[PDB]
Amino acid sequence: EVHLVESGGDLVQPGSSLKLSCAASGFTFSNRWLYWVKQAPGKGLEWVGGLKTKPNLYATEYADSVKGRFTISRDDSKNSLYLQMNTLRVDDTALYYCTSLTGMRYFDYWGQGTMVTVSS
Amino acid sequence: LDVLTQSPSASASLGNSVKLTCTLSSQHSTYTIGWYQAGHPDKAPKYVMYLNSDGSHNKGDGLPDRFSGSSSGAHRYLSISNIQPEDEADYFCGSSYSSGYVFGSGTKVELK
Amino acid sequence: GSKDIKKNKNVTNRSKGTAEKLKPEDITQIQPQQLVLRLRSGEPQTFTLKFKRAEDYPIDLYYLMDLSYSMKDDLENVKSLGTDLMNEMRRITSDFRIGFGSFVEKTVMPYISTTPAKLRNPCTSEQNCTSPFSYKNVLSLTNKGEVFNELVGKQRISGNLDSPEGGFDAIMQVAVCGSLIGWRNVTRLLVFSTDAGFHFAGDGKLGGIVLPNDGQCHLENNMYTMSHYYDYPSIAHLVQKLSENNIQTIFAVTEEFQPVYKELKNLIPKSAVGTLSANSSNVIQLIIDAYNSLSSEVILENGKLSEGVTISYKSYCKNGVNGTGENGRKCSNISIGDEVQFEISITSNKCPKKDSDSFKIRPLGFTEEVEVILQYI
Amino acid sequence: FNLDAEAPAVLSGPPGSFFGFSVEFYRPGTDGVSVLVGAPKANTSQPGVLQGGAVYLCPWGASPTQCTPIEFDSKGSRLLESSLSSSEGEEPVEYKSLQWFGATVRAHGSSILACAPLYSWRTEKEPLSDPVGTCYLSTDNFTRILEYAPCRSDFSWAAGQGYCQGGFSAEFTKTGRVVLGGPGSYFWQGQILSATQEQIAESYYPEYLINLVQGQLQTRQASSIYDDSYLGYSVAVGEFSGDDTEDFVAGVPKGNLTYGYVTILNGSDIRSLYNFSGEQMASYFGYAVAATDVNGDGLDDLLVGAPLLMDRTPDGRPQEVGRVYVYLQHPAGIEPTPTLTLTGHDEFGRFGSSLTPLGDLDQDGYNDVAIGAPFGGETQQGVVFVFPGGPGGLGSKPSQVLQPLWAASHTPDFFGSALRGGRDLDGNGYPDLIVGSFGVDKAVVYRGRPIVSASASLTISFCLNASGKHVADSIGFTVELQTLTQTLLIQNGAREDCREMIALNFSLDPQAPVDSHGLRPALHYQSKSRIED
Ligand SMILES: *[C@@H]1O[C@H](CO)[C@@H](O[C@@H]2O[C@H](CO)[C@@H](O[C@@H]3O[C@H](CO[C@H]4O[C@H](CO[C@H]5O[C@H](CO)[C@@H](O)[C@H](O)[C@@H]5O)[C@@H](O)[C@H](O[C@H]5O[C@H](CO)[C@@H](O)[C@H](O)[C@@H]5O)[C@@H]4O)[C@@H](O)[C@H](O[C@H]4O[C@H](CO)[C@@H](O)[C@H](O)[C@@H]4O)[C@@H]3O)[C@H](O)[C@H]2NC(C)=O)[C@H](O)[C@H]1NC(C)=O
Ligand SMILES: *[C@@H]1O[C@H](CO)[C@@H](O[C@@H]2O[C@H](CO)[C@@H](O[C@@H]3O[C@H](CO)[C@@H](O)[C@H](O[C@H]4O[C@H](CO)[C@@H](O)[C@H](O)[C@@H]4O)[C@@H]3O)[C@H](O)[C@H]2NC(C)=O)[C@H](O)[C@H]1NC(C)=O
Ligand SMILES: *[C@@H]1O[C@H](CO)[C@@H](O[C@@H]2O[C@H](CO)[C@@H](O[C@@H]3O[C@H](CO)[C@@H](O)[C@H](O)[C@@H]3O)[C@H](O)[C@H]2NC(C)=O)[C@H](O)[C@H]1NC(C)=O
Ligand SMILES: *[C@@H]1O[C@H](CO)[C@@H](O[C@@H]2O[C@H](CO)[C@@H](O[C@@H]3O[C@H](CO)[C@@H](O)[C@H](O)[C@@H]3O)[C@H](O)[C@H]2NC(C)=O)[C@H](O)[C@H]1NC(C)=O
Ligand SMILES: *[C@@H]1O[C@H](CO)[C@@H](O[C@@H]2O[C@H](CO)[C@@H](O[C@@H]3O[C@H](CO)[C@@H](O)[C@H](O)[C@@H]3O)[C@H](O)[C@H]2NC(C)=O)[C@H](O)[C@H]1NC(C)=O
Ligand SMILES: *[C@@H]1O[C@H](CO)[C@@H](O[C@@H]2O[C@H](CO)[C@@H](O[C@@H]3O[C@H](CO)[C@@H](O)[C@H](O)[C@@H]3O)[C@H](O)[C@H]2NC(C)=O)[C@H](O)[C@H]1NC(C)=O
Ligand SMILES: *[C@@H]1O[C@H](CO)[C@@H](O[C@@H]2O[C@H](CO)[C@@H](O)[C@H](O)[C@H]2NC(C)=O)[C@H](O)[C@H]1NC(C)=O
Ligand SMILES: *[C@@H]1O[C@H](CO)[C@@H](O[C@@H]2O[C@H](CO)[C@@H](O)[C@H](O)[C@H]2NC(C)=O)[C@H](O)[C@H]1NC(C)=O
Ligand SMILES: *[C@@H]1O[C@H](CO)[C@@H](O[C@@H]2O[C@H](CO)[C@@H](O)[C@H](O)[C@H]2NC(C)=O)[C@H](O)[C@H]1NC(C)=O
Ligand SMILES: *[C@@H]1O[C@H](CO)[C@@H](O[C@@H]2O[C@H](CO)[C@@H](O)[C@H](O)[C@H]2NC(C)=O)[C@H](O)[C@H]1NC(C)=O
Ligand SMILES: *[C@@H]1O[C@H](CO)[C@@H](O)[C@H](O)[C@H]1NC(C)=O
Ligand SMILES: [Ca+2]
Ligand SMILES: [Ca+2]
Ligand SMILES: [Ca+2]
Ligand SMILES: [Ca+2]
Ligand SMILES: [Ca+2]
Ligand SMILES: [Ca+2]
Ligand SMILES: [Ca+2]
Repeated sequence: EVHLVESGGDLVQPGSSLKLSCAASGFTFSNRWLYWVKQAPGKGLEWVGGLKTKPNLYATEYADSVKGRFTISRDDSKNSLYLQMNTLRVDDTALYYCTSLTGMRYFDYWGQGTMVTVSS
Repeated sequence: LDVLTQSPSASASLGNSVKLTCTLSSQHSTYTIGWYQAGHPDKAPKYVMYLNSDGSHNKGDGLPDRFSGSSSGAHRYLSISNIQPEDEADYFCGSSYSSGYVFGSGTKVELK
Repeated sequence: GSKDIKKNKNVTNRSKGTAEKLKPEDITQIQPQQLVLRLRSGEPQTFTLKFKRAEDYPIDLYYLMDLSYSMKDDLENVKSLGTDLMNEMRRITSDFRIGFGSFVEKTVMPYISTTPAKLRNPCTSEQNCTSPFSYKNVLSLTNKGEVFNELVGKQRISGNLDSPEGGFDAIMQVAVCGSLIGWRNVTRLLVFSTDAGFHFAGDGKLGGIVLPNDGQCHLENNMYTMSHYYDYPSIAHLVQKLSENNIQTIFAVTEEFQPVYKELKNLIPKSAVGTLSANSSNVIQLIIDAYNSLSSEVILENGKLSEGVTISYKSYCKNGVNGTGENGRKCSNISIGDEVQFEISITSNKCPKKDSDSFKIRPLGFTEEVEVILQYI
Repeated sequence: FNLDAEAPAVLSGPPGSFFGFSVEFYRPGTDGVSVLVGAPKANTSQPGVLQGGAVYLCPWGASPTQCTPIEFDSKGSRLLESSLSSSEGEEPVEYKSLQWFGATVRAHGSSILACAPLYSWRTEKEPLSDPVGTCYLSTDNFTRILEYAPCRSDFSWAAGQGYCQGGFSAEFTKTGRVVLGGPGSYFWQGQILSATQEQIAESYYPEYLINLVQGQLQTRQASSIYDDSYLGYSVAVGEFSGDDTEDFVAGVPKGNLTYGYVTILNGSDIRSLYNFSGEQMASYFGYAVAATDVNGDGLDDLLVGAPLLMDRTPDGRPQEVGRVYVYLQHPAGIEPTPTLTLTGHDEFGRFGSSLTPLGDLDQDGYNDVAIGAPFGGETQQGVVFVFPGGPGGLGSKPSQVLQPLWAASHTPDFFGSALRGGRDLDGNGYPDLIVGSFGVDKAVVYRGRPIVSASASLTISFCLNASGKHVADSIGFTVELQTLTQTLLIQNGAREDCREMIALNFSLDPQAPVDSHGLRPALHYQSKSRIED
């Protein structure tokens, strides 16, 4: 129960663009803020960005490593979250995890992230 | 912005205790943090606990009660009481702030 | 100035035997019952009264008990006071009567857990507590000691949320309910038995209760109704109502709470404190030691003086010990059949619009008085 | 003296609502200026909520002084997600019925904080009835309204924060930081609990009832020997540390073996700086607290109320006659013992249930103070006493006594149970005062009159010279020589005015014209109204 499932991980050249998708199930997706967290292939976690719900005007947040390059979007009718990635660097190689904040600002649920392999 | 400082490694004999530390920025010494356990082979992180400035904590739904937390000014601690083989992991500190989230560099816990 | 002693009926002789035991109205302990004083400008006028502790003045005892769960083993030991205390008091007086009532707390949202489960049983599910109540008058004062054992032996313990308990609006009802409690014109003893601190006025504000206690009887079917409507009394309102209704309080309280009740004793006049055993197993000797402390001291009250009038006291006691000022109201070590003297000085600073007024000087804990009538020259 | 007591403006709310339980000034300034009044027991247009409480906006300058309720909240009680998902049927998570909303009202600039200290909830895990607090914070003139419920947490029963009653007391600091008291945390130890309006706004996550205000200050839990203390029964703010950031005064009326104490907590941290302790056991020391500079030394002086205090009469009878304790701040610190004490004269009157600064009411150079006695006066309706500022601290005897103009009734009025002063409603340049009187469902507004300073002399001729702060250009005087009697207009900017032809005696003319605001001037103290040769 309470699953998150990432899709769209692939091997791509630098300077390209890629679309990552996440599907939620077993909880009311329109009542949680959802978030992206990367982990490069031998390194600690890094927060990528996130996206609030309708009462918070669907406001969206991004790390300075990611601002202007990536964009996050939501479809509460599809229980689904998206990351659009543009002008990819070799630094963008990671597992990308999809996750949810609680009111006490901890990540309660995590998916099992898609590998992105930005390489020539 | 918020900086979270962790030591790269900690260790104890099977059945002894371990204490991890995460230190907040001095501007942010009263902030509440989450603890994650995440070292299990290529698996996603797991929420362990959240921990307040005053030392108050709340554990995740499945956590073995060996885990407990405490605070001292800017420092935050995770204590594991009697290390099992299943406690061998990376542990990540993490803090929400006005415009995002930040994670500590992680601590590996090792049996010896 | 001049004075005239009008009544002057003598204090009792030491009683000769059982052949004609006196009524509590026939026993006399204070010497001049009425006198008239002619006051003249700034001239001080002095008179003297004698006091003599009577041999066998009757007792009424009301036992007021905290029935929160920690008093469960206390209640199991308290079942037998209605014969054991009747026996140990039979050397103390010919006439003794006993009564019982019980308290917990105000039945409103901060002081009680208000879920449907905790309204039915205030305790953990293995503890069979009855639902909470503010006060019960279980047994109005009686000489039938086995009726105390019967009714007290069939009470059931209750429970509560916050540590200090709602005992002060149970003390107020015991003082002001008079003929419902059954009090005579005798020595009125109230035993207040508990293992916690007291709620007092201003604690009602957390429950949205803002009307002060009016200090009037609100019993229906022996239950205190309206505990949800009036705040707890202040100590200053209990000081008034206990003193006005002749009630002498024994705080029979556990070893932990001695330092609060030892100061409540300093505020509430003619009251005493004992160290209660965890299971109230020492109750009979606690009450008797406290009664000997309450009974062997006199304090002189007076009614309100009119404008520009002044009063002062000197006291002469056993073994040559004396006192003056506000300590001149007191006297101590008064043994059974023993005698005491006071000298009292009235003074004026004015000539009031009326030629006279009068006021009573009286021992706290008794209905006996001297009336002083003032004539202004 | 200076407050217009013969015809104050009276506001009235619904019968049996407790209108006037808490009062305040809103937008004090040249425009938009209004009175806010709380009504804890009022009915409300919320689905299924009984006596939820209300707050009323009462705009100033409208001659009938009408009042309209503000919808901070407009929803019913929320429902348990499991229950609305279940064949067993729906149940509430919340108990908004009888919550006492509007029992505390505060404002700072365009922001308003209104609190419901008898709110309670079922914790979403297990059946509980926990009286946590709630407040609603309005920002930018009702542009946004935010629920702030800082004790509503995963620490949910009487042993944690479950009985906290946050917003039982509240303040705003000079920068606009929200400060709350909750007397019930950790088995009634109590708590102080503070956040900025920017943190309260950044925290907003309305789908979560347990939520984090990241960076919030709060006082820790202590050992069980501190239980039943009631910290935060009352709060006030002033600068006491010697830094730029105001420090929280808080009342602990049951602390210290029931003697009671008051604590000053520092701003920036929340650590304790000074402690003062009550004179007598179960005198309610810390029922009220206030901080203002009453001697004009530049430093905030502390005031504390103990409404239940006893003394005994010169006769020897005891009486309940409350006491107010004053502690001047020196540049070296605050003394641990009172520099002055004021005591009431009516038995059960409860002098010191209410304290407010008045600002400088009479523009004398020194801040005055109003003190309430909710059961004082010859028929126990209640009283308010104005005590003057001066170089030694407050005067020991009041410069004015305010009392109800309406007759007594079947239940108490509680007049003077709530006070707010030291802002200016009509804009005449003198402070004004609001008095609450919730037992009759009323609030009363008293206005500072303009003050004239005057002088005259005999010169056998006689001369007159008068002037005053914010007074009109021509001042109406009337004069008697002892006979000859005259009425004169003396210009406020003049050096002197004089007449050719014993004693000379003068007054402001009683029938002179009423000023632009609707008031008449008061003649100042001293000022020698009679001269004799
Ligand atoms: C104005 O008046 C008030 C009183 O009215 C006065 O305040 C009291 O002041 C005293 C003295 O400062 C306080 O008592 C001290 O409290 C200290 C804190 O106690 C709590 O925290 C302790 C430390 O653990 C927490 O904090 C550390 C931070 O470093 C953190 O790592 C931990 O994870 C944790 O978060 C803790 O040990 C302590 O434990 C007690 O309470 C818990 C319940 O919370 C209980 O389970 C324990 O059994 C125990 O009773 C508590 O949790 C404390 O550190 C300090 O310790 C001293 O005394 C002990 C002996 O008693 C010594 O062994 C030790 O070496 C220290 O000397 C001490 O107990 C008291 O709490 C205040 N009361 C309040 C706030 O209500 C103000 O100071 C006055 N202001 C003035 C005078 O200006
Ligand atoms: C800050 O917020 C407060 C609260 O909303 C606000 O006070 C209110 O302002 C409105 C708008 O001026 C007032 O509404 C008026 O109500 C009276 C009757 O009580 C009407 O007669 C007024 O009619 C005028 O405005 C109408 C607008 O539809 C016109 O159609 C009409 O022809 C008139 O021009 C008007 O509706 C309301 O009474 C006050 N409430 C109180 C109690 O003050 C305040 O104005 C805001 N301040 C800002 C925005 O800075
Ligand atoms: C109420 O409290 C009192 C005092 O705490 C209890 O008194 C105690 O009674 C017990 C009996 O259960 C006594 O124990 C016995 O002592 C003898 C002699 O030492 C020993 O041979 C027995 O094996 C037994 O242990 C005990 O001495 C006595 N005193 C205390 C303080 O323990 C009393 O039992 C409690 N209950 C009631 C209903 O009174
Ligand atoms: C305290 O007050 C009492 C009462 O006023 C004082 O008693 C007085 O004691 C003196 C000395 O004994 C008495 O004078 C003599 O008394 C004996 C009998 O005690 C008598 O035989 C002598 O002829 C002579 O009267 C005095 O009368 C007595 N007064 C009274 C009214 O009892 C006592 O001295 C005072 N002590 C203190 C504390 O100063
Ligand atoms: C909020 O609304 C409630 C409910 O309408 C009001 O309570 C109601 O108060 C009235 C008038 O006193 C009650 O009616 C009276 O009943 C008594 C007998 O109980 C009778 O003697 C009178 O003839 C009379 O009609 C009524 O029962 C009561 N209803 C409820 C549901 O409590 C309340 O006054 C309102 N409060 C505010 C602040 O407006
Ligand atoms: C009320 O709380 C404030 C904030 O904690 C107190 O001011 C604080 O005072 C300490 C000690 O002076 C300051 O520590 C500083 O450390 C830096 C180096 O990191 C040093 O250069 C400074 O000279 C000082 O030692 C702390 O920064 C300062 N915090 C603030 C916000 O100013 C204040 O002392 C407390 N109230 C009082 C006066 O007791
Ligand atoms: C708690 O005590 C009460 C009172 O004894 C119990 O209720 C009584 O139960 C007995 C035996 O079933 C009946 O004969 C009485 O008529 C009942 N009286 C009442 C109070 O209704 C109750 O059953 C007990 N509960 C527990 C937890 O044992
Ligand atoms: C106890 O004493 C009081 C006071 O003397 C008695 O109350 C008075 O009783 C008489 C006769 O009924 C009345 O005329 C007075 O008006 C009463 N005064 C008071 C104080 O109310 C009371 O009757 C006596 N009771 C007993 C048991 O003797
Ligand atoms: C709590 O209150 C008691 C009583 O006022 C305080 O004890 C007093 O201490 C002061 C200063 O030493 C003395 O002047 C008083 O005479 C003492 N009174 C009593 C009754 O002993 C006690 O210090 C207070 N504790 C706190 C909170 O400071
Ligand atoms: C100047 O003095 C006279 C004498 O006091 C005042 O006239 C009386 O004032 C008193 C008090 O206001 C009134 O009760 C009398 O009715 C007045 N009439 C007299 C003469 O007895 C007069 O008001 C004073 N006026 C000025 C200008 O100061
Ligand atoms: C009473 O008098 C006796 C001597 O007869 C003395 O031992 C005892 O202490 C006195 N009691 C007091 C002080 O009341
Ligand atoms: Ca108890
Ligand atoms: Ca017991
Ligand atoms: Ca209780
Ligand atoms: Ca400061
Ligand atoms: Ca000052
Ligand atoms: Ca002034
Ligand atoms: Ca004004």
